[PDB]
Amino acid sequence: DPVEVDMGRSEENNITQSGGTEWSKRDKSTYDPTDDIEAYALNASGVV
Amino acid sequence: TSKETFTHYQPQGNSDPAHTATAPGGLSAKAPAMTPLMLDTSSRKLVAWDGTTDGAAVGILAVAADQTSTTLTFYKSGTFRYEDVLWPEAASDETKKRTAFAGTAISIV
Amino acid sequence: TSKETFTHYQPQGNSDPAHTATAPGGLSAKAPAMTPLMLDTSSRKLVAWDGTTDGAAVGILAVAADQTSTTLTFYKSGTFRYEDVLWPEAASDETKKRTAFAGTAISIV
Repeated sequence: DPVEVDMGRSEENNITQSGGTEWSKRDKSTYDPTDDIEAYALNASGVV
Repeated sequence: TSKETFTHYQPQGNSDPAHTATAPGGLSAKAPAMTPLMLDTSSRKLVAWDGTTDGAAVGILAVAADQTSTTLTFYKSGTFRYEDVLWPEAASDETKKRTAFAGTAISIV
Repeated sequence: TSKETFTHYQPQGNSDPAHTATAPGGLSAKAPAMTPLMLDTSSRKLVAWDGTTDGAAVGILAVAADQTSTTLTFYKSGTFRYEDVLWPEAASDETKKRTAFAGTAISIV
């Protein structure tokens, strides 16, 4: 019988690169991914 | 799977003391606690507040009662919450709902 | 004073084995497990038994399924307690409900 397991994952923890500037549209020579990394990591509810 | 929230029941929103009082009632339909009350213009008994007449609100129900309940107790004093008190559907304006218990010892917050 | 009692479920009647087979499922509505089923005439599909088509019983559901469940399992053999099997309201004649599994490895008890 099918069952569901919903741990309670808030949508802020399932971010997707959807949008016109995900990572490839940005120039690799000019862009710094660490800003995206920390922007995603700020809502982590703990040290990653 | 199932998600039931364990929330505290908080009828009072202020430290002001609340006091109970007994009175005759003319309740017409089954009504749970935290029901607004009013006096019948003719029989002078207690019934559920219409939500229409201005200033007719007098008190809030203490314990649920039926039609056969000749005597009922209700809060004559205290402050309650705008959300934990059930209301007649007639009282639609938020301002009217807030100020329905004006001029007495029953207050809303 | 909730008198919920306590009764164990023993769908098996005797030591006969409750062998299970799996076939495509096309039940139109949501039904729980342990429901009787019949074979369709149009597309040899499987739906829960109507309770009116005589001798139509073929299988007895094992796991609860629904419309999206394209395939389902069902017991093949054994003895099931009449009080322990739910039935469609269509069949009311007790003898016919008992004999609904005549000639099959499924038997009533």
